[PDB]
Amino acid sequence: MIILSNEQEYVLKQVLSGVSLFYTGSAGTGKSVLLRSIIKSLRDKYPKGVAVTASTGLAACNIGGITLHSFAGFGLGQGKVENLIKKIKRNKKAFTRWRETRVLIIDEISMVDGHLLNKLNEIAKNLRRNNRPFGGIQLVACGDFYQLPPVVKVEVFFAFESSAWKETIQRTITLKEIFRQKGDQRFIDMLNNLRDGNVPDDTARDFCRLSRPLKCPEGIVPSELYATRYEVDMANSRKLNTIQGDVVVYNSVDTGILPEPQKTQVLTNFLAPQVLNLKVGAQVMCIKNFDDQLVNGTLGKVIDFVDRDTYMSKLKDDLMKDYKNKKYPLVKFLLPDGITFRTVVVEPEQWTTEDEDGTVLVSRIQFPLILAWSLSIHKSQGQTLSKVVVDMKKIFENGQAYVALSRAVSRAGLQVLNFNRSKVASHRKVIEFYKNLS
DNA sequence: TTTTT
Ligand SMILES: Nc1ncnc2c1ncn2[C@@H]1O[C@H](COP(=O)(O)OP(=O)(O)O)[C@@H](O)[C@H]1O
Ligand code: ALF
Ligand SMILES: [K+]
Ligand SMILES: [K+]
Ligand SMILES: [K+]
Ligand SMILES: [K+]
Ligand SMILES: [K+]
Ligand SMILES: [K+]
Ligand SMILES: [K+]
Ligand SMILES: [Mg+2]
Repeated sequence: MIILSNEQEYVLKQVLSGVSLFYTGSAGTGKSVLLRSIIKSLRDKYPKGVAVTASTGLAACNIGGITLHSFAGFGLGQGKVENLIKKIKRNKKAFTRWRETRVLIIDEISMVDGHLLNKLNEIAKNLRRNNRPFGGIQLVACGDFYQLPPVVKVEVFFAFESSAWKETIQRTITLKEIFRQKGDQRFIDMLNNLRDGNVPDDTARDFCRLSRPLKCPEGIVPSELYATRYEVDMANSRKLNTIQGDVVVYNSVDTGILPEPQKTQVLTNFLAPQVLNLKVGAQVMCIKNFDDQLVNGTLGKVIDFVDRDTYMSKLKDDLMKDYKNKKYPLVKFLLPDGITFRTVVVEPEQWTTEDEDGTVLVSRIQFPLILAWSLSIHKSQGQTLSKVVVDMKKIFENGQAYVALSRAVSRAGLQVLNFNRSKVASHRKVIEFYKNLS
């Protein structure tokens, strides 16, 4: 599909030489595309020893991986390293993975906290009896620190400040050619100006001119980016509430042996929704990796709701809980090829909080769907969007404007609402980082 | 005001 540039090939060459490194570049410079090639090559060599990870769930799906937290076995990794190590040792699946890992890839490194990275460093050494940096694991960090910083409640501790980073990262390589907006050089200039936070008048004016409504085909739906979840949930709601069709309500079956409030506080953070509201034609996103083609993050469109089964050791212990309501959603999913579709009948799935031995502590049964329509700027980081409307109203964080506006392929498929330079800012420590790279 | 099980 894609020929790697000579810059992309040079990075790949360094990674295959075993050097622990961080490679960076502006939004859309082909970092993740290269990363997928790195993965393929590194896995010919170490078939079971390449750990693919990203800071967020959606950015991990973009490279066929899992979150950094999920790879570790940390849960949230909040306590002290002495306790985190015991927890990981109880998870014999994660403990084995820590010892069999040869390369650790972390995409979207900007959102990885340096304190988390220092714990991962100490845990790597301990579990592997290896005093090398990261216990001998080759660290491959990939991302852009002008993009979103680690999420906080200076408290913000960037990854490049950690002692782990300084003793492990041996080389930094910068990709310079921007592919996502390559057709529009002015657009690239405007996006680049946002990086350091200083926005010239012409760039600011050129973004305000994008407030014009987008005109799209009948079936082309533009993605909506917002800073907060309230907006995302409201934007999904208003879109659903305009569709007629007597909205179908799917309540989740929530069980568990944990006491309260612990059980409620665990369920609150499940991606699967407690109440899934669906109409006909509602935009949706799959949140489970079913197939090699239909994976977590795949966008789709619901066409109908009926199945009385006619439309043609623990598993059983969990099938009893499946009352099967009466009706499954019929959803047509745009496959990861851009054009073709695949319609499938979406069955309910189970998400479990468990203990290392296998005893499920909390269970939620729900269809693996969320009304997609809208999306947080945080979760957009890493995505490419052909047609997108960005509402900068509640932007509160450094690099959030830059990430949001840089998701677009072109200005013709981008609408910007409530643009303001006050919303465009970068962290002092990020700017000094990139200026020291000389 | 966001993300991470
Ligand atoms: N070498 C290349 N040639 C052509 N297009 C590319 C190349 N590398 C990346 N792209 C395109 O650029 C877009 C963004 O690339 P991505 O890997 O998401 O960059 P980053 O991760 O740095 O944002 C993708 O749609 C991809 O198809
Ligand atoms: F740097 Al990106 F999508 F990962 F623009
Ligand atoms: K050893
Ligand atoms: K041009
Ligand atoms: K100016
Ligand atoms: K213009
Ligand atoms: K059900
Ligand atoms: K907003
Ligand atoms: K700001
Ligand atoms: Mg990327």
